[PDB]
Amino acid sequence: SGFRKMAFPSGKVEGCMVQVTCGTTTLNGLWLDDVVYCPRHVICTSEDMLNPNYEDLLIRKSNHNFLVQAGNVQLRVIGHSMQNCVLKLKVDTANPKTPKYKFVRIQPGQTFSVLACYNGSPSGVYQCAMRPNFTIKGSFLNGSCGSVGFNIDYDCVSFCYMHHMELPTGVHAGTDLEGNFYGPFVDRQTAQAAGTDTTITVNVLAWLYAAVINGDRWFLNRFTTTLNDFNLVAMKYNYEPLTQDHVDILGPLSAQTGIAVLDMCASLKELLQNGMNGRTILGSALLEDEFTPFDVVRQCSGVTF
Amino acid sequence: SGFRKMAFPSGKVEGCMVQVTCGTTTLNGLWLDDVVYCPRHVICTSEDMLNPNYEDLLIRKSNHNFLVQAGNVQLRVIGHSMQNCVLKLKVDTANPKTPKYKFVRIQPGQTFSVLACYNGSPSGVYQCAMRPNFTIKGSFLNGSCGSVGFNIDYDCVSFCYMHHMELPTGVHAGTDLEGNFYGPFVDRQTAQAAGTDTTITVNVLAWLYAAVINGDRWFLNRFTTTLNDFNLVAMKYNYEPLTQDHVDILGPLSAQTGIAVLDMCASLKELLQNGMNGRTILGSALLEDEFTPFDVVRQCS
Ligand SMILES: O=C1C[C@@H](C(=O)Nc2cncc3ccccc23)c2cc(Cl)ccc2N1
Ligand SMILES: O=C1C[C@@H](C(=O)Nc2cncc3ccccc23)c2cc(Cl)ccc2N1
Ligand SMILES: [Cl-]
Ligand SMILES: [Cl-]
Ligand SMILES: [Cl-]
Repeated sequence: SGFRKMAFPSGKVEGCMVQVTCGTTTLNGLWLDDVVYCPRHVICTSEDMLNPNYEDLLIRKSNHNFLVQAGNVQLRVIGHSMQNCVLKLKVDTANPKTPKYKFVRIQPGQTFSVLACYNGSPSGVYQCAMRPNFTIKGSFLNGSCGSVGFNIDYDCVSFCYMHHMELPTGVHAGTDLEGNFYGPFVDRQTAQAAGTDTTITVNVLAWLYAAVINGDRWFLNRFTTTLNDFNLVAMKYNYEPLTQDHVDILGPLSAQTGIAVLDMCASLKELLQNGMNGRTILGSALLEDEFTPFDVVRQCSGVTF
Repeated sequence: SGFRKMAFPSGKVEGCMVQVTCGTTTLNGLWLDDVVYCPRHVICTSEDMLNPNYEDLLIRKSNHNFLVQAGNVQLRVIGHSMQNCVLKLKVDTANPKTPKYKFVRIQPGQTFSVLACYNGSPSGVYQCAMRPNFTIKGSFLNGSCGSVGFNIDYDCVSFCYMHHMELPTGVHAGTDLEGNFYGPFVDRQTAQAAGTDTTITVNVLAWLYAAVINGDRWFLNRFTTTLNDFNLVAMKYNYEPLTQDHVDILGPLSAQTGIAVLDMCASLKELLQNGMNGRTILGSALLEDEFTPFDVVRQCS
């Protein structure tokens, strides 16, 4: 019993975190095989950030300008190239702790674990979701750039996020490990704002199934709904549309609890229109949307890595 | 910016997790140097669990009755002893991945990270707190026994909890790494129940200071309170008493935000009276109590 916001064990990623220093800027790098990946803005001064020409800034750098520190050992940089908003520093040594890995780009609503790092040293691990507006509500301070987001599928780490910046609202923006930003953001010190956020509907439904699995049924009702009527209601409350794919994905949870997906949608509709009336669900007074259907099944079945 | 429930990176603990089997029972063990620590109830059958005499059950065991698996390698048990509710299995190999570590017994309100494990394999990491009633609101299934709670300070792992059981309300009970239970619990299937749980007041105040540090002031008011009037009001909402120790502990956060502790206590009294009126504090519609003053300072600017 119990249901917690749970991150993947971070050990496989911790063995990859390094410190990258270029001039006065110090941030985190991800050392996999003989390449260190880090945000390309490590080459910028605070003035350069206003309007950077990364190709021009990078062409002026030599391999020795990048100091890469792995624990208390200096890695020698033997090459450097840029791929989108990520800088790839070729090093002479393959990371002996390199896990089986892949670079994957995730979709909004998908969750991942963040290993927050400062000076190449892991400080904490937390779970979060890629919001529908492509930001992450992370917890990051200055020096956290280059911290990564990941999932573990069997013994393979899928790196999906690299931290680049904080927007004025305190939410965060970053890229996949190929340097493509999630969202309409650019790596420049300029006026940028996240779009209006929405709630991840399929994830709320998954969390309602987790509450039922854990013994909370007060919100269940005798009613069902159509997918079209539910989406009309859900659109009114800034909830993401629920697709037939989402309904299919919730199939196993529906079969385990005996509550059809459109039956759970009727519970959700009532919760949106009437609130919780002083009650909580899994210790929360708000509908939680940062657990996917897969996360719920994984936690309520004890999958290991 | 931002404020998340954040666990310590679990790598240093993952390299210590092993599977311990005694007959038909399989649970997790913590392998540090040449000793594997695990709940003593690994020697019990489901029958034994009502009134087990652990000394009597253990005396009938030999070293070769305990199967310890570290990854895909079987460790050889060369000795066994019981210390309180923990079984210590001496093995013939020191764990090469043993971090710098310590065993610490924590007090209610303290937080720690849990590395939930099944069959010696880590499944997930989460953050929790030792409740005032000495239970933890964990997320654990059958086979999770032996999973540990820890904190990391500098490069040293302070092990503070080992999971032993689930109470009928779905909350969890366990021991420190010396095998002493937290709370009035016993490692028996006898009818046991947690005492009425209360909110960790000092932690709620710390989290209100975190909200102020992160730019949220809507809940502040022009009032102050005496510590005794605060406690009289707080107890009515099942909040733990706030001691002068707690007030002292909140000193640094009070100095950083410019809000005196008793001034923040008056905001808390008002929040308990009014609720949040559709507002949130750090993305939460409830008052959060699983962040200590130490956690807030570590995480916040
Ligand atoms: O001031 C900056 C630095 C950097 C950035 O956002 N870094 C941070 C990242 N995360 C949490 C932070 C908290 C507090 C201060 C900085 C933080 C940056 C990177 C880029 Cl790509 C564009 C602009 C900027 N502006
Ligand atoms: O049924 C039991 C087994 C064990 C225990 O609680 N195990 C678990 C531990 N954690 C989460 C569980 C979830 C679901 C089922 C079991 C769980 C135990 C240990 C002891 Cl010391 C005393 C009594 C028991 N009774
Ligand atoms: Cl609601
Ligand atoms: Cl599924
Ligand atoms: Cl303590």
